[PDB]
Amino acid sequence: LLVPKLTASVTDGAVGVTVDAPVSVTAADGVLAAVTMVNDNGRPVAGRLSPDGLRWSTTEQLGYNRRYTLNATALGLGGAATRQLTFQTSSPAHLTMPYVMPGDGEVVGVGEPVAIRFDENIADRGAAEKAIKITTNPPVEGAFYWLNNREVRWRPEHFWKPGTAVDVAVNTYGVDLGEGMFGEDNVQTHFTIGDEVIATADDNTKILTVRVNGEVVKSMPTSMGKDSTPTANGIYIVGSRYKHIIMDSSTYGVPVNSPNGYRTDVDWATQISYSGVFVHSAPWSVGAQGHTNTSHGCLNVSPSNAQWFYDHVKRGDIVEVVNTVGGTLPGIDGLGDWNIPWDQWRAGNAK
Ligand SMILES: *C(=O)[C@@H](C1=N[C@H](C(=O)O)[C@H](SCC(=O)OCCC)[C@@H]1C)[C@@H](C)O
Repeated sequence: LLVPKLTASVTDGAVGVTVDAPVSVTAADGVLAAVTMVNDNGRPVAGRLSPDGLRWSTTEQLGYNRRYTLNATALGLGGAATRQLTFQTSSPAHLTMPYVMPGDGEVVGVGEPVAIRFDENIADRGAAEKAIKITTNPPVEGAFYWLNNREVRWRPEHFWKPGTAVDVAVNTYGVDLGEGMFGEDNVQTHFTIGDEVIATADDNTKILTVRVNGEVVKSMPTSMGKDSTPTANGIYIVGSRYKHIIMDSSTYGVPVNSPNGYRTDVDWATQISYSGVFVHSAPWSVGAQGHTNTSHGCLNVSPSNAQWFYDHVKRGDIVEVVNTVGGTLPGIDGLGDWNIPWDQWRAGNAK
């Protein structure tokens, strides 16, 4: 008769054991009679033994910088076997917490990229991407692209199809993100794509036309950026919306007391770039709207049209500006992702 065999997922004396996966023990030619795992302090980890008694596994999160001791005994018809193993888990120099947008259970527009922002610079971008699992339904090709050292975005080639489920599991706990930086925790979010809403601002007509699934539902006279501070052409993703907000030029780099500086309270503001472009209420320019550009770059519209926009446009909806004397909105603006050519985005920039 054969003596029971014990196999563990870790080796006695191991160091740098990653904590992204459970620790397990398996018996062969017998079953597991006793398994305990204990940290340096003496506290048990505990986990669960399978019903057939063949596999034990931890069931809670294992900690960084721990010395664990595993003790296991297997019993079989042919006798007994016991083993003791001590190992040390990863010791991070730093932890980083990821933050994901959009919010869990949200419904968003067809332009919304998956956004994962880390609170620390990521030295190994590849390791981060590999730890992020995106499920789409219906399935669609997409890719990762970094806007800066901390935030990565994922999107398809073209605007999402309405009705698409998107699931984002950021599995960075126990993952080495480079230079001793490990993930502080896992995060998980899920969202759904809603109606196709695209609003086009044509500088030739100075009308902002809102299309819902192809049909015009609103036509808003607008005043865009005056020639000296023009509105950039391109595709903008709708971000946050505000019943009212103080626009502070210093937020976007420009001292208030300077020529292009400003600090003004405005109503019904919908953000469409990080660089500070908003659709908002502009009572002072209702006579210019539909005729001449007078703003610092914002899409000035009437109070009721700004409120309409606030009520009817959602995060991830699309604003496209065309035929202005500006250039093109930067691809790495923060809400300019769609202006990056697919061949470039798809190639990514992890290295
Ligand atoms: C957008 O253009 C910016 C924001 N909107 C405006 C604007 O009218 O362009 C303000 S300036 C308002 C001002 O100087 O006096 C208040 C009424 C005339 C501000 C510049 C920013 C967020 O891009």
